[PDB]
Amino acid sequence: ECIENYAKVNGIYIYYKLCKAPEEKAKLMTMHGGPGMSHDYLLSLRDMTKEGITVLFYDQFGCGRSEEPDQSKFTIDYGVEEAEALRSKLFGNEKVFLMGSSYGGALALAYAVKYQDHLKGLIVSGGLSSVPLTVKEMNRLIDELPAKYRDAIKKYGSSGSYENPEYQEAVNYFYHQHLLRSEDWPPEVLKSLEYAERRNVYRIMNGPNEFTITGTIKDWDITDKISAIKIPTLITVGEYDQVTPNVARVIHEKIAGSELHVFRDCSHLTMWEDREGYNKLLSDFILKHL
Ligand SMILES: CC(C)C[C@H](N)C(=O)O
Repeated sequence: ECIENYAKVNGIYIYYKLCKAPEEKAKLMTMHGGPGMSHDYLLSLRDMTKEGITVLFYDQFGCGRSEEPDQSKFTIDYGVEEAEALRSKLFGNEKVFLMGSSYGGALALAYAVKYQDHLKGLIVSGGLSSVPLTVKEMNRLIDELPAKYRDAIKKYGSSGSYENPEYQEAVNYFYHQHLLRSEDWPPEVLKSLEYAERRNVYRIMNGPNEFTITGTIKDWDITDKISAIKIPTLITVGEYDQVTPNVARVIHEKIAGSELHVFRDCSHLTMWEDREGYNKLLSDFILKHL
């Protein structure tokens, strides 16, 4: 099994799960989304240990099983420092592959922009370089849904009545559409969601729900800086991904030599909707830029 621990990283205590690969060829670091969820929903990537890839899972500040820092430190730049701190604390000065999902992806970019040196490669899945953009794209998605749910979002959403069932209905509908297509959601995913709704990070940084991004990161945007990234980068996104491929395009268009894979019939959590296919792509990429 994977080695688990609750160690002090850059100040607060962070939990991490390091699944060493039998005959590892490379070490992959992962960043869950949210912000304010957990590594739990990224456990499908563990399969990559069968391809000689060690996967480092970990709950970011104030997430999952990790300690919560001063609310002033609830910033992306802080996550970056935490990430680097952890990387060094565990691998000292070894260059590794960094994979982020959704917010995690955006967080990864921010990291790369500053510490791309410690990176042999970068992977952004359902990631984003601008929240405003992603939000703009999410609205389009909302309006594209059937009137029934669409208007429901617009009504209770403005009344700040997210508890309402007619609203919850739309939300969940959207989820089973752009978050995790026609699936029977695995525990791990329902584990990360349970965490976000339990901790404060999501509430503060993100806001109410997915398409309702009013948190502190509402206006974050580093598109005009991601170009500085030169290491191998694999940008993935699902056909029906909530963080539309259009968003992923903005990243691909800025990072030269980057690849862009759209997972047909898949939404946001492609790592589950196509576990084997998803895992294979990343492992191929990783070993390809070994
Ligand atoms: C910024 C949000 C769209 C990120 C989302 N909470 C996720 O991790 O999938």
